[PDB]
Amino acid sequence: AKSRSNRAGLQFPVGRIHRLLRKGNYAERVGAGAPVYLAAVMEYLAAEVLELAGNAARDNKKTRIIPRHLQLAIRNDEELNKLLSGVTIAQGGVLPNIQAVLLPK
Amino acid sequence: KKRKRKESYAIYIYKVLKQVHPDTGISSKAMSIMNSFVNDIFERIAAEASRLAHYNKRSTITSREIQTAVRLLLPGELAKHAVSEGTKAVTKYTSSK
Amino acid sequence: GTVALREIRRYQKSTELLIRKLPFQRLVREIAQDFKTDLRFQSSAVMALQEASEAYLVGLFEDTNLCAIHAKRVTIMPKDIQLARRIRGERA
Amino acid sequence: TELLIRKLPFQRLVREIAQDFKTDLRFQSSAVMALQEASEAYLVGLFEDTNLCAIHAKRVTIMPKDIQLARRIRGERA
Amino acid sequence: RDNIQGITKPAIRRLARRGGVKRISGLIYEETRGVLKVFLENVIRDAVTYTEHAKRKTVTAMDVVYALKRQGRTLYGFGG
Amino acid sequence: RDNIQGITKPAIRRLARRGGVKRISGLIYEETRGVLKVFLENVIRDAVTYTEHAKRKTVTAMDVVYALKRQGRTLYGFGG
DNA sequence: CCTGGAGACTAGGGAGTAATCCCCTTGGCGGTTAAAACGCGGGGGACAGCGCGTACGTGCGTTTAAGCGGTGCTAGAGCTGTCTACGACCAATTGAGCGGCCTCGGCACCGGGATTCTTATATATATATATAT
DNA sequence: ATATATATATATATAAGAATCCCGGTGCCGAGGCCGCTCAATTGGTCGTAGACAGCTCTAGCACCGCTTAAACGCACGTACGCGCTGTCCCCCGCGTTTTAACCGCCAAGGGGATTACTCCCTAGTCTCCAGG
Repeated sequence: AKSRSNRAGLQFPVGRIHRLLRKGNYAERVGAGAPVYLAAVMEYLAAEVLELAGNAARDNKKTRIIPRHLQLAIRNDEELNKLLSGVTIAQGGVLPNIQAVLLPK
Repeated sequence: KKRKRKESYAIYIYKVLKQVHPDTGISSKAMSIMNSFVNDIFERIAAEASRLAHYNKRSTITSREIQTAVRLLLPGELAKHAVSEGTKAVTKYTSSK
Repeated sequence: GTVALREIRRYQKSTELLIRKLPFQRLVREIAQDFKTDLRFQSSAVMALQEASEAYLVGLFEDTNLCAIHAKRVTIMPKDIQLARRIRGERA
Repeated sequence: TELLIRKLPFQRLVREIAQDFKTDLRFQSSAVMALQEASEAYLVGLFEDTNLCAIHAKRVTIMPKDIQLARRIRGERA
Repeated sequence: RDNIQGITKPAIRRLARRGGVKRISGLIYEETRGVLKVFLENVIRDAVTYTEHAKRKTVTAMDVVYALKRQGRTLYGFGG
Repeated sequence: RDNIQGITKPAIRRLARRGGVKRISGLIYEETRGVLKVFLENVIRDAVTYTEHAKRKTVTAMDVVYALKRQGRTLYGFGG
């Protein structure tokens, strides 16, 4: 009658998340509240990532998100750079900064 | 004849983008890059929950293992936000149940 | 000096691959034939290897510049890269 | 193989830090021993990297900028 | 009761002798205490998380081993 | 054919500009080549090892993803 | 004087042999074009060295608490039993997402005017030097 | 010592060579919306083992005091060590030139992810003989 993503109101597939959890060789029994928790947490994290990427795109006056926007969004955010420390973003780079001793006088 | 049914998180996060920035599109290769991001965090914290269930010698993973994985791996406010929305995600999952 | 400073600000905002893809493909095939010959390759694998190597080299050059600044210099030497790889743990 | 940090001030410091998170936490002596061993083995490598940076800075006296470079290359700062 | 000064100056000096340092400046000790403070704010908090997930208030060494292997610091000793 | 000379020193200088380097010495390129050959004999050997138990001589990008995550290098890109 | 155990014949299920659908690469061939190698000048930064402040190294006097050890108190970790309840699983249903095809506008691309940048140089001004009573 | 006159050096505009953006027009290809349908989600009974809870226990953690002795702090002098600085020279940067290899394009052929005509090996149903109860 009602799908669990519609029932919980989350945008993420609770059924697909639970299906990956059951075949993921983590536990012989997987609870019902855990995929809802996982879907809500990943939904908010993806919403934060898309929000910062949209802010970076509006800074670059583009309505299409490029990985340079994600590169400038993750690394500028402190907790995103701290969590995604070893993450390398494809088609990106570094934050544009100039060292003080390399500056012209 | 199509090749295969490749399942992805394209339309869900596309709806997330449309409810965050309705007038902003996204390139598909950046979409697959952050799909790899989402699946990587899934495989990180699901293994974290499995390890925490192994530490309790428990063969069943509840939402409490996911709570411990969130408050261990996520630093700063992204921990305590994701806990706070994660409890109320359960309650609306158990309201009309 | 200033002309050398001009491309410093230019390549910090560009996300294009500085290494030409065909010599990189030749080098990947030359390395891979040493392990096991007659290896078919996808182009996406070569592109992922090229972007990972370029990002790792950019980070290592950032650490090299940090070591050169720490030694009160603006010119880099290989001992900066040696110290960066030793602190990074990449030194075997 | 001896420990240059005394056990009782270190245990006082550990319980002082743990009181900030959760009040009334009982502690094993083995937990304090493992924390002291891990912290000492971590700081010995920190002093080795600091000495390597000071040698790279052509000095025999260590400086805070050596630790600043060593932890930045190590990536311990967020 | 503050106990960050319990890590006394000859203790850090002897550890720097173990660390292979000939001369130690006078202001190294404050940054050493700060880095040890950061490390012990991380590991002890992770151990509190491991203990509260185990429904205990008694902090064990095995939770310390869990917190150390979570951060990639593999140790061979007590706990197992 | 030796293709280690295909990494031209203008490209290494451009990587240094992207890496933020003011002055580049002439002998930086030799150790740069020595570093990148080690980096391309670690990950490539790991990818061949991942492909070998897949029973193929066709190298896929997912083997490169597995090789990169084996060594801790997290890449969000080609291969998924 | 009569029914059931057992060897032989045969229908059905299933996985190995080899060919195939077609798809992705792929060396090879030919035109193009722009990035690299090379070299000349020069310039500015790494380096040597010499002196100069100076700051931990050591050592002894004074303090001091770490730790051993013994005793007592006790908080909860863990074991045992007992109920229970929620997911695992099987079978039927059913609609959501994936693929494919059209389509249309967001952004790549050229380009000249406006915008800085920079950088040697013109010019106003501070100062060292020469002469004499 | 001071008045008069000259010339060298220095700071700031400054104007012209040089690189950058951006508004203006053009396209094109990759987002982004509709059909077909499929496969994975949903719903439902059952049961069975994971888990929560009551109670004991015992076992390690906590506290506290004698004592004593290694450990810590602080003053004193110094001597080796960090640091400015002045030549220097040499190695790397700025720019013109060849060339050469990267890029683009195509094709024919072959390996291969997956699928399929065919085919022999394993398994169970059925028929008739003889041997027993």
